[PDB]
Amino acid sequence: MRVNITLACTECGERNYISKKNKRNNPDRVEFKKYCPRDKKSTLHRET
Amino acid sequence: RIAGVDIPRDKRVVISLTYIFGIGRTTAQQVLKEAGVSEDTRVRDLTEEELGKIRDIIDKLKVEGDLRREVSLNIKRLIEIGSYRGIRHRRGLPVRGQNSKNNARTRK
Amino acid sequence: MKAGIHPNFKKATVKCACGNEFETGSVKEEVRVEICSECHPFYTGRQKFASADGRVDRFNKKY
Amino acid sequence: NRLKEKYNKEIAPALMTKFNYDSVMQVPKIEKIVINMGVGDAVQNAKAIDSAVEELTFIAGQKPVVTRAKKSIAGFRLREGMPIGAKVTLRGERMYDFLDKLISVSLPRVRDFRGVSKKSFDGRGNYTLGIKEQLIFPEIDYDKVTKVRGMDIVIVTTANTDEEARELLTQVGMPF
Amino acid sequence: MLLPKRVKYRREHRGKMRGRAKGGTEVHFGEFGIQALEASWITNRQIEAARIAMTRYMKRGGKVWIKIFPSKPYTAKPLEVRMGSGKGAPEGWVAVVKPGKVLFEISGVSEEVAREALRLASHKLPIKTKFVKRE
Amino acid sequence: MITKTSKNAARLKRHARVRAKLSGTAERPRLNVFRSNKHIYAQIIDDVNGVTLASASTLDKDLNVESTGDTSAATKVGELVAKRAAEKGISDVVFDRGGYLYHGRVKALADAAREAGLKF
RNA sequence: UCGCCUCCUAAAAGGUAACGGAGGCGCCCAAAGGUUCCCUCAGAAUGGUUGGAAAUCAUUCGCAGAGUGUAAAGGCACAA
RNA sequence: UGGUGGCGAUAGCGAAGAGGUCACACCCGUUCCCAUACCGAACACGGAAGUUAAGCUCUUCAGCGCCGAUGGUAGUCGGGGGUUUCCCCCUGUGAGAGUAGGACGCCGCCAA
RNA sequence: UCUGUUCUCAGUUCGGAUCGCAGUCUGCAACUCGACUGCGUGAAGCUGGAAUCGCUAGUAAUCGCGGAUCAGCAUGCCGCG
Repeated sequence: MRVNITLACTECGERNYISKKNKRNNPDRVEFKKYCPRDKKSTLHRET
Repeated sequence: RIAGVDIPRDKRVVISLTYIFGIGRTTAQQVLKEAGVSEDTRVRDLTEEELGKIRDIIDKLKVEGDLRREVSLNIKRLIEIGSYRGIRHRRGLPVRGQNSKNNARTRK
Repeated sequence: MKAGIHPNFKKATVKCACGNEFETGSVKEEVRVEICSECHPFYTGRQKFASADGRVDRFNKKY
Repeated sequence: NRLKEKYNKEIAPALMTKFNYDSVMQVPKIEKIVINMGVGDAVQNAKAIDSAVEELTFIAGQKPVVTRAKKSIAGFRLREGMPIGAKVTLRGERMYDFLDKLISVSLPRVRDFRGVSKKSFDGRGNYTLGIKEQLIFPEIDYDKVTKVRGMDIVIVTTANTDEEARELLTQVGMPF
Repeated sequence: MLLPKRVKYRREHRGKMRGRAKGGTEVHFGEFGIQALEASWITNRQIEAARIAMTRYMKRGGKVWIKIFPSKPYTAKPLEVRMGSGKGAPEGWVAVVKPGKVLFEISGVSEEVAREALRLASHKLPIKTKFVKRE
Repeated sequence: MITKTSKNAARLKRHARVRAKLSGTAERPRLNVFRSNKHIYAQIIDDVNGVTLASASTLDKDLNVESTGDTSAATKVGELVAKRAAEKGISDVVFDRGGYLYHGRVKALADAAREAGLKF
């Protein structure tokens, strides 16, 4: 059953991103590599 | 192994040879008496020359599939002869003649 | 030819009960043979033992 | 190697001059040998694949390939997933080594073998054997081996018609 | 009683008829045929009644050679209902017949008995009708 | 007569597959390779008119290589097509493999183009 | 029955009604996305095991009968 | 003769026959590059004993498949009638395998 | 029953029934329908639910041995240790 996830950036703390994920298929905390407009580079993004 | 099928390993030869098809205790006794194995032998200790000569003497005797095909040939011969006794084998009833009502229970 | 997942084989030799030698590659190095092709009478032209076993009861009562 | 030289030297020129082929190199030749398990116990016992991974690695010097059921069959209780069977293919000199091991030890070690029928072809010249036991050589761990099941062998040649394949396998030494 | 054993859609439009038949303009399989001149609907019961008329008068023949099969279903609402609220239930099947359509073919029966059989069965159909022989 | 698929049919299939997204235009031509088992061929093709600006092959009458199809000979014929570009300067081209995978004599040809400075 | 998608009615552009004729949706996918590289299915015939019309294989025919996450229509094997 | 493009298969699928000294491709061996969940079957690496049967190119056929007009009809824009769930006549337009036939190839550029 | 070797807990060297081959005896004749032997084949059966039977100074249980009808045929019956 899919749920909404906001993705806070690793070092700065600005989310800027939402996604859908299945907690049955991915019970872990997801790690992406996404552009952060405050940090001006692609940075690792944490599932909150 | 001997007739293409395996052998027990840790028992005497005069008993172990009875495992393979179509050969028996008295026959194994009378062949191994002239073979000279003293009727107590493990197969883990033997010689290749005595293994070869028992291989050819059990090769000459009627052991492996030939007894099966022989009795099959006689019994199918009895089927196309018919002649009552073949009907008894086809029906599964006892053949040598007995009281077919009381026990009759080894067959069918 | 991916190394480490194929089992190794050596140049093995094949020894028969009649002393026949033959060559192959296998896991072992030398292999016993109980019965071989030229020892089995079925390969060697006509059969030798089942030729003697191939008789039938031709109504032989006369003795 | 040895069967390559033997194959050339006393199979090729005799039959090509016997049947008057227009070119030498259109002689028929055995191309490959493919081995099939087809073992359907994975619904009952799913762990029996590595079972005879060990002795097909004993047969051939390279690992077998697990086959894949292309669809799901309910009556056989076969869902999609849980792959069935195991295949391997032999070519080069390993196929000739397999023919040496098949002729020399295996068919005499089969204790009920009689002359196979002439009509054992698939209709084009490609032959299939079925061998019902694992008994090829006595180091197969027959004493504590688990299963007594069979084996499918398909030898595949480039002979277009059946007669060329039949005479080729008689020159190889298959008893009919 | 002629029935298509399966149909895609059991309700379909009534359709319009105009112009001659696309095929079946000539008697080809028997030797005497019968032709429609006016276009209308012909039902299962009309086909069956004509076949019983032909077969029971001739009492003999090669075969009867019906040349049309009803595929169109027609629908009816139940009686005395306010009109609307959805299309009605399928009631029966209809073979659409255009002019120049051979309906029935006859082989192996002689002149006057064939004429009498075809007149006797063409009286059982709602459409104007003409005899024809094979060229 | 078991059916062996021909090399050239599969090569034309994958060559059409790689051709489907690139074609040498005017001032942006296409460098095409043939890797036949005795000789190596390279061409510069303009698509819109079907002309060949320059070409090079190992079966040429001077500065021949003895191995005739080694990757060293591929670097040599890359040098020759580089001088063919040196008379007819374009100085840029889009590489087109034949579906021949970018490991072999095609890789030595491309590396010869890079070493001579032919911009891919 | 009330919102959204697909076909016909829809009259060879688009649009078009009815308590007209058929279905479906209120999701799923951390790969069932993106890129680079490599092929080809469905079905049928024949040979061989407990192998059985039909597990798995090998060969022949096979322009699309099969796939394309799910309803349908339009497209696709120079792959979608 | 090879490489390489365009033209709707008038280019195809087949039935026959030749060719290889140059090329193309069969073949040979996996020593390292590489690779097949199995492999030198493919992908690669580097050679050239012999081999045109296949791939390839030429000569032939209407077998299959493909392309395909003139009048002929069905349909119909626009008029006009009739016993009008549909017919008939006009100045126009005009269908589709079916037949006339075409066809088992036409044009480029580099290396012989 | 008493002394030696083996088997070492198994469908086994248990158990012996069905089945094929070859025989011996009796009898005019062993298929319907006799007994016995040499082989080979080796089955179910791993001490048995509801219930149920016999047994008090050689008694139960086992082990054999005779005999009777009868050319031949016992696990039946009678008797003996």
